[PDB]
Amino acid sequence: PRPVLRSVNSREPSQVIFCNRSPRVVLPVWLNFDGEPQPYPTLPPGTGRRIHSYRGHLWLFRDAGTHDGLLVNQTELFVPSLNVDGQPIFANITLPVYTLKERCLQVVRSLVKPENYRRLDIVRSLYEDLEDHPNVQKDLERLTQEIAHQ
Amino acid sequence: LSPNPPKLTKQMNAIIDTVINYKDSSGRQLSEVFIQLPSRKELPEYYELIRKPVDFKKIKERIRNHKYRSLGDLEKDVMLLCHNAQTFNLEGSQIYEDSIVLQSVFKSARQKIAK
Amino acid sequence: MMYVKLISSDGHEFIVKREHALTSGTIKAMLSNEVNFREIPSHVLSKVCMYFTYKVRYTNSSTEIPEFPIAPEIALELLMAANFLDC
Amino acid sequence: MDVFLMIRRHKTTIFTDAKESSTVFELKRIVEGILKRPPDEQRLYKDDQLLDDGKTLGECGFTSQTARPQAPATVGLAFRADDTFEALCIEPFSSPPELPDVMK
Ligand SMILES: Cc1ncsc1-c1ccc(CNC(=O)[C@@H]2C[C@@H](O)CN2C(=O)[C@@H](NC(=O)C2(F)CC2)C(C)(C)C)c(OCCOCC[NH+]2CCN(Cc3cn4c5cccc(Br)c5c(=O)nc4n3C)CC2)c1
Repeated sequence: PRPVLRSVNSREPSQVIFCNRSPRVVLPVWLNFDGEPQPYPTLPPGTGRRIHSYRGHLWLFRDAGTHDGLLVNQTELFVPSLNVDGQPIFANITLPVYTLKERCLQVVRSLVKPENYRRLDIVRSLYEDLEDHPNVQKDLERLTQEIAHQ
Repeated sequence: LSPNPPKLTKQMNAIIDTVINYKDSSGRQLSEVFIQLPSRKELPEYYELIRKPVDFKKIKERIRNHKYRSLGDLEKDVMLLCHNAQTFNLEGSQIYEDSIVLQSVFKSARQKIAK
Repeated sequence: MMYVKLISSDGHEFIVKREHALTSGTIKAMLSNEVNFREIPSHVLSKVCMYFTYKVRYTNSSTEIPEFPIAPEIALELLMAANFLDC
Repeated sequence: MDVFLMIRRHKTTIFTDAKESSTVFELKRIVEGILKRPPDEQRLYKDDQLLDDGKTLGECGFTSQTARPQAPATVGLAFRADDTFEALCIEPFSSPPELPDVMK
């Protein structure tokens, strides 16, 4: 424990439905009791699974291959509440509306190797943007800051 | 020096091999997660709650070093493994659900092999 | 409805909604109706206008978000346009 | 049920949306508001086929799977000139360069 974004050791079971409604292979990521990310089995495009979690447990979803961030119920993070009368809680994993600059960045990353990012005819500014690959840790630093700032 | 006869150690590991090698309709080996307990560094919350931790590696070691003197003593620890899994993971969990079927696979195997 | 004209380097005029063209930060600055782009060609500027429609339609939307497609041949020029237009 | 289009004539391209139940005549009124040519001075096409004023966008073939925001359907436009109508001419966009070795 101690980081702001971490799962609470509640010991209160919560039944969640993970539904992948994106064209990406989804990687569910669970933040453990010390706020460290843990990978879980992947969900192919269009697949849905009934999974077992607990109250106050933090989740985030990424592209399994590229590590691009995804939305769950139109937002970054997912925390399941209590099962009201044994009803399952639904986690709808969708694709965010990426910025055209970030979406262009993804497509060129999938076609070019990391060693050949400097070989392109693009400006100096875009080499650093292209080398800044998306990861769970940087988006956590941005989120821990955002909710601590709020 | 050797407190258990050869036929007792033979039938003890015959029952545990049936529980370890058991597979459901899907073809998934239920025992997989129960073979190795996670370290205190990995899951410190497991040791805070469970007072007598046990896995299938320590159960096969306890058959090899002659700690259990009967089939009842072996069951004592296989049921403890399942109750620790149920107590820690709670109702609904796949680990909780896998523990219940592994308990019946041990009892039906003890009924089969012994008598 | 309020519209704006966006002209490419090769002379193609793209008439898009003002609210749609406001997606880009650079267009927001120069626009307060016409806007010229001497370094963005027509095939890139038409794809930027298709992003503005995709942006406004799926942002803060409960319908399923589809993938925005970018062909390998247009990916580089579209990246330079996106960086220059801030969208 | 919305349909996302590209109304094209010569080097002009209008980006607009319309309902699938909307008619071709109602789309000609949208072009009148933008380019100030009345519907009687217009001809709309899907490829080389002329579109009827009374037919809906869905009946012409423009549906949500074939006219998406990110990949809109093209609607050919030709204006009246003198007495007769001009030939449908859509000036194509410029071609992208050769795909580099780094991407190949
Ligand atoms: C199908 C699918 N598709 C997309 S995601 C998904 C999915 C989602 C969830 C689960 C299983 N559920 C969980 O792992 C939940 C989700 C999240 O909420 C955290 N979590 C937990 O269960 C945690 N548990 C909790 O918080 C509590 F139990 C309330 C305290 C979490 C992560 C476990 C700390 C899953 O399944 C598959 C196996 O995954 C299990 C992962 N390991 C097992 C070993 N265990 C380590 C481990 C080894 N062992 C033993 C070893 C030997 C003998 C025994 Br007797 C045990 C034993 O008894 N228990 C354990 N464990 C636990 C650590 C966790 C697949």
